[PDB]
Amino acid sequence: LAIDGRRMQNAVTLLRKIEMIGTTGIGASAVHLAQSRIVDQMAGRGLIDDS
Amino acid sequence: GFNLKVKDLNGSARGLTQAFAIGELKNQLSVGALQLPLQFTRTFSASMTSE
Repeated sequence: LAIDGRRMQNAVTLLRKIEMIGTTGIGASAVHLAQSRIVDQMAGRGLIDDS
Repeated sequence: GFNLKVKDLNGSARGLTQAFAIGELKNQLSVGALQLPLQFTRTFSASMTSE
C-alpha cells in the first residue's frame, strides 16, 4: 500500500517534464497545425455543438 | 438582394468562392490550415460611390 504513491508521484513529474516542454511555441504551433487539421477531417464528421 | 441557404454553394454557387475563384471547382474543399497572418488598413478601391 505504501509504495505506490510515491511511485505515482514521480510520474506526474514526468509528465511535468513533458508538458512543460510541450509548451514552447514551436511546439504549440505545431499543435496548432494539428488541431486545425484534426478538425478539418473532423468537420464533415462533426455535427454536435456540444459546448 | 441575394438569398442563400447556408450549407452549400458547392453545388450552389460555384459562381462564388476562393476555390472557385481558383477555378478549383467542385468540393466542399479543405483548407489544410496552414500559415501566416494578415490584415491591411486599406483599400484602394476605385471609389465605391464613384459615378
